[PDB]
Amino acid sequence: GNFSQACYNSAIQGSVLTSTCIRTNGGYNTSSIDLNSVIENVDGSLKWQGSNFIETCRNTQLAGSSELAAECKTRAQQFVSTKINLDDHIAAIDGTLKYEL
Ligand SMILES: OC[C@H]1O[C@H](O[C@H]2[C@@H](O)[C@H](O)[C@@H](CO)O[C@@H]2O)[C@@H](O)[C@@H](O)[C@@H]1O
Repeated sequence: GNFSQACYNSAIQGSVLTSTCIRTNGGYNTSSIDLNSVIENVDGSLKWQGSNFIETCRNTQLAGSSELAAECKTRAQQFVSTKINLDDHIAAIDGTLKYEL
């Protein structure tokens, strides 16, 4: 992971992370990744190893350089605040954001 060390000007809109990442040729590239493919809302908490959090969460934000923050519904249908460190699994490879397992 650790995209945040390779990238800057990052933003979250909905479930999409955008960022500008360094390229090996000396330049940079702007890219994006849909975090909804790789993050699950598990009883109100954002977790890896699943998908589709955006269906039952609201008010997504980037906190600091790498934290996804949101408000997500529990199984009992009430909202809690939750966060996950995108640096756990989101990497930058030659200027492009990629998920790494
Ligand atoms: O319904 C879509 C939802 O399914 C799964 O989440 C379950 C649970 O973890 C949630 O707390 C409640 C919230 O209503 O929904 C399900 O019971 C996950 O795959 C989740 O990412 C997805 O949004």
